[PDB]
Amino acid sequence: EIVLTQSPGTLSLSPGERATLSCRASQSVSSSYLAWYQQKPGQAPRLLIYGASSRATGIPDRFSGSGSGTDFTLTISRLEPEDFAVYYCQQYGSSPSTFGQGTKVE
Amino acid sequence: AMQGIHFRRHYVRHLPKEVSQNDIIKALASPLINDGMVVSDFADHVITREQNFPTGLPVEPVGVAIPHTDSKYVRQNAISVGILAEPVNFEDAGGEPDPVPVRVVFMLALGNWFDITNVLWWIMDVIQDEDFMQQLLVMNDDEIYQSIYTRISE
Amino acid sequence: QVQLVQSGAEVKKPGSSVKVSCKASGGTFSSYAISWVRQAPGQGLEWMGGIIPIFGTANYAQKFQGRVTITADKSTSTAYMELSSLRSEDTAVYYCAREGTTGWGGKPIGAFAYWGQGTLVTVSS
Repeated sequence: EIVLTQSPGTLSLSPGERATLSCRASQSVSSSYLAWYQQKPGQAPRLLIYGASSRATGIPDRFSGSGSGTDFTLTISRLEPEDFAVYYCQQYGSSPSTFGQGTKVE
Repeated sequence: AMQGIHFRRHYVRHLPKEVSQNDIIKALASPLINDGMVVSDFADHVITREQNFPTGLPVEPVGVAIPHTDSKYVRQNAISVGILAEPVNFEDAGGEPDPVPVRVVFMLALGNWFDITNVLWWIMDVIQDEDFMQQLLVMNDDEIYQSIYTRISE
Repeated sequence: QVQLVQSGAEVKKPGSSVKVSCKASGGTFSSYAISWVRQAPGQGLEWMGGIIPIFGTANYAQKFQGRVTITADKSTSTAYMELSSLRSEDTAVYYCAREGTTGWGGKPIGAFAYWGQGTLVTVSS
């Protein structure tokens, strides 16, 4: 039921620059049920952020999640060539869990 | 931290020796229906789930049960505690053919499926405490509420 | 660490069913939620369903409600997913996933910290 619409669809930045990815929800999702994933080509999605702001183990400080209610944001501050991948946002506050369409960072 | 879960004063209760498994589920679910946390026929679906998927946990010293049903029948998140004078036999959740003599029941009503394991983790932490579970057998309804409410708010 | 070794790729005809397994190891099996996520070629992720093995509480999305069956064998620490009535749309990479835990080695978080290698199911005839 809850649709996640991410933006931008595609992005192309230089290394060192900041990248602001957005994830808007159709309904008010509780902050504690929002997560961000990183998926490189040929690999499974790697968990970056969970519970809106909390950062998973092994993920560096440059990744930082923020938001509440409808608007949610993933901020990649200092881009590295390894960060070139597709980024999805997920809601798991109710069944069924739904993902966004994805944002390709180049 | 099992957050976003309700717990009122009327959610704690003691049951007499004459009560069975289905009587305990009906008794522990009665306050949840009145407050509008679950559906009207919540107790019925909890009984049917218990028959097919047991929730009895043979933890020493005091045996524990975690009766529940699908998130479909839960409107708002809540928990109700039930204490027994004499031990009532629940089936083993692990699938073992031995019975679990339960004295403390933790009826869980959770609307979000993804929050279930947070509650279970919180229950598993509480039941491992030997000193706390022994207190629940002696404490009254007012004393149990204050003990659980403090533990829940963390 | 937690490892999720899925079964190999399969090539089924339209109409038939398929059953993919997900062998879990490294951490506790029963006390945590195992989910199944699907991804068609260049399409993105969709949550099919999941299961918490301890009480067999399986949950399904409305779209796959009926034609999808998720189970978990506690005696072998393996989760399964059987999709029936297969069509061309079902051609996708099927992932099994497990929720992570707070801190090192912890309370469950909900978000999928661990993922399997994936099982490529192809539907054609």
